[PDB]
Amino acid sequence: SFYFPGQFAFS
Amino acid sequence: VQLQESGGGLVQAGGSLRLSCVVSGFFFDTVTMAWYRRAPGKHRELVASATAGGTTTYADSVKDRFTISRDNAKNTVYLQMNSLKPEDTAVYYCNTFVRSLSWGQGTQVTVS
Amino acid sequence: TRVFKKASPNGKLTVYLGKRDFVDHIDLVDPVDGVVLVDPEYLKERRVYVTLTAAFRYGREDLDVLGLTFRKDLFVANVQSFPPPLTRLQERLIKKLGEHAYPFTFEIPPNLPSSVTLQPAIGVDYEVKAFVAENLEEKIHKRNSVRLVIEKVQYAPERPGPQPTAETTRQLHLEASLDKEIYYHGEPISVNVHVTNNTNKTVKKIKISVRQYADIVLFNTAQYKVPVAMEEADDTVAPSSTFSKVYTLTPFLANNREKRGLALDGKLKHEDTNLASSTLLREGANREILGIIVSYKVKVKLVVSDVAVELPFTLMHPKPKEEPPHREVPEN
Amino acid sequence: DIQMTQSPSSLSASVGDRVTITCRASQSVSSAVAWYQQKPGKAPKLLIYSASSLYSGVPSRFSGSRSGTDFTLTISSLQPEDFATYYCQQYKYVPVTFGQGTKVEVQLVESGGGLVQPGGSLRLSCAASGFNVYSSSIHWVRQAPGKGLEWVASISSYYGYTYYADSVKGRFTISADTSKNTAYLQMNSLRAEDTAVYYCARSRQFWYSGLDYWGQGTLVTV
Amino acid sequence: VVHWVSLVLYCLAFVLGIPGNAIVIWFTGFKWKKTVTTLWFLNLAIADFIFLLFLPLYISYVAMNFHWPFGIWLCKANSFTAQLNMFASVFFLTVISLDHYIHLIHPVLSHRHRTLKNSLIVIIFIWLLASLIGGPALYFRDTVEFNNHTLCYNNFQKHDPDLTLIRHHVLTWVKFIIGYLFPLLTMSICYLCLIFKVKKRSILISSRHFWTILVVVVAFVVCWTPYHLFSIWELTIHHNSYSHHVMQAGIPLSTGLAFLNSCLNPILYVLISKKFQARFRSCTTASSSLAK
Repeated sequence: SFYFPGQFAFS
Repeated sequence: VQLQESGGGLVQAGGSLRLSCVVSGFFFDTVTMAWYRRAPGKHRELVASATAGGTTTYADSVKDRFTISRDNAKNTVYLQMNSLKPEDTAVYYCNTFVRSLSWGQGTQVTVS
Repeated sequence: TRVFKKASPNGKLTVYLGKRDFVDHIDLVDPVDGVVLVDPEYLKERRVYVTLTAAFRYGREDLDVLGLTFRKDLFVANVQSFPPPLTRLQERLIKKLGEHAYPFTFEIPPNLPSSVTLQPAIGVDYEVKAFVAENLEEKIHKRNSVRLVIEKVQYAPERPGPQPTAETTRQLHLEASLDKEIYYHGEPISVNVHVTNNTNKTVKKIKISVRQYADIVLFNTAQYKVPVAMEEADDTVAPSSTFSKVYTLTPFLANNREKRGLALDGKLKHEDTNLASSTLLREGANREILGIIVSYKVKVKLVVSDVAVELPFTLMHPKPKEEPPHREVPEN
Repeated sequence: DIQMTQSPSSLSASVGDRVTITCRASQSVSSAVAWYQQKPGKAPKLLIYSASSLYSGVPSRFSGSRSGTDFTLTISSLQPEDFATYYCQQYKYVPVTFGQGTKVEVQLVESGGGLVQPGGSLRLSCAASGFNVYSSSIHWVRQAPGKGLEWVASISSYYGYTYYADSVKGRFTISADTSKNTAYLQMNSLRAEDTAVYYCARSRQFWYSGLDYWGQGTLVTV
Repeated sequence: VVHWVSLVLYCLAFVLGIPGNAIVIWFTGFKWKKTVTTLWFLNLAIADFIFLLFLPLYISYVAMNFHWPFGIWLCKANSFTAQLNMFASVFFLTVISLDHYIHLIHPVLSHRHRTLKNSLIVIIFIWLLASLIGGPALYFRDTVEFNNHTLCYNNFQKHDPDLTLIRHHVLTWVKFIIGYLFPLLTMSICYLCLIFKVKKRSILISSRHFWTILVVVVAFVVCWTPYHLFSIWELTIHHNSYSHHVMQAGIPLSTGLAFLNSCLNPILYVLISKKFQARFRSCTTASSSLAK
């Protein structure tokens, strides 16, 4: 919804 | 591996020669060094063994006549001559029992 | 007779062999007759035996990538020289060295590749290793062993073969034929190029090459080809003509040093040898039995502006007179 | 290097005698020892090519044996066609040296040779027939007048190897034409000590077994 | 619980990878065997060494509870070098597998590409490909500042939002296909066919090879499946209008497993039985007589 995974887990 | 040696000479009969054979190069370790005599026109024949411990064997035609003493501390071996025979003359060589050393020039003895 | 001996780096455990050459007949291989010598001491507490490994390296630098030693043993036979018949050579060794001489004899089975190497090591090489070990399976140090290397070679048979012929036609009835089937090393090769041109197309030049097939098989059959010689001509034929001429070729190593993958005879040391001799296999029974197989086939090609033929032949050494030294006679 | 010496410098015998010629090598060479017989005015002929193996053509009377380094040649009976000079050669190393000579009391043709001033140049053409250059080894051996044989140079076309003697290195070059099956020797800066009879000898390229065939003679005087 | 084990994994991977890569980088000091097969390991070692040099930044990232300090000054280059090193490493592994297969099945090999010049050319080409595929990671990143922590993430919402629903799908799917699917598939097709498919069992050596192939495959799969599978599943469920809540909480564990794989590659690949002897570090034939 609001950066719940934040499209960030690694590069 | 020079295997320098000396002790040859001319003896009439029953004289001591006291041949000397020195070893330079590889360590003596606990190997046995033999003594081979080459008769004129014949091949080399085993004479003594001189093992690490005291276990010395002679040949059939030389038993109770020769005597080998080993001084591996200075890397030297010797043969004792007693009551020689006219047929004992030969070019004596000094080499390991398994003949693992290069055959250098051997001393020449003559019995008259 | 001047038998061959190789003393170990250790002060004992020497090995005597009559000759460092064992031929491989089409029927049976000569036994590896010899006597291993050892002092009475240092043996009573262990057991002495001699191995014979048919090693086969197929890599470089002896790389061990992913546990791949690049080597292969084709025939390993171990005989226990420790006391539980003998030939003339074996019994002569016993009476000379003395009582403490232990004979050892192997038996190489047929259908085994000969000792052939490749020019850069890769190639088939044999070895006779003698060492003493009671367990008969424990690791042995390099200094307490003899790395006596032997080689097995094949020689040309007395009976010759028929003249090779090929008649590959294409729409040019080419008909090539060699002088003889049996060719010795370093000898000229003469091939006929008798052709018959009938079409309007005209050939440009005639290319003749001799290629060596190193039929190495480890996982899949390989057909490496090395053009050891080339005799590119400039002759040509018009319609309704011919160019029958006896071209002469001679394979050698002076101009083939730069070529890679070239097959040569077994090398005991870094001393160089000639091209690998052709290997003979049993008729019908020949199959994928591993190792390296060397064959020679000439090729005549017509460049029209192609017709190619193959004529197999055998390139082998003759029967030696006394013994092969297996080294550069005028060395250094 | 290795020097080859013969014990008897002059042997005198009669017809129907057993004579022994002793030749001792300086170093410990293998059985690779060859014996030659040189008639006066003729090229040397090989007798034994392995110090124990009889050649094909020589009578069975000649025999050889070795012990350490004691290579010797024995003749059962001296026929009138036997008195010549005998040389012992070792071919285990490149600097092959012949014996001093013992006095008893396939065609190769060469061209060229003549009076040349010192420092000049001369070429010798060794016309070879009956064999292949790739399957044989070509060697050049000179012989000073009345003295022993001396090796000059050799060529091995199969392996592309050329060997020259220490006294003729650089000044002498050797070449062979495969198409014409000939051997050529070119000389540069001819010194005053090079007056000798030059022989173009042949040996088997594969498993060298002595100089089977020799030349005729093209003695050059400077 | 996942955070502590992940941090221990990062620490162990760095500590065992710095010297492990350093020792194999020099190739026993100066021998270095300038051959293609040996150059594979050297290039892999230097790539993994760069990866390990840039690892401690991500170590602080995970440790500080996503509190990444710097913006475009650090993460904009960190992302690019991480993708470059990781994809170069996986490409090195797959080309090593392909090269091993081709020189082991033994066809005519020296004619096609088995030359030093071709090795250099293909190394330059593969490095350029890795740089190109790591390209858009460098030039597409935002640094949001939430709850006293700055996250360097992707910036598809920035620039032009005119793009359709497919925004991250293409790049992630390409990475899954090129980078995971092709190398893993070709490694399987090579090793399983060669080893597991019992082809010519007579010469299928049961020595260290038969076990090392399997351990390499199992390490690769166990250390590369988590990251790609989790990323794909998370992206799918997030874009399928679910918002994912907080259900994974353990994605840095996948990165730790990848770091452990990068640690294990140089030690297991090069430091082997023969190399152990190198790391730890006759006579002449005569002749006798015989009675006639």
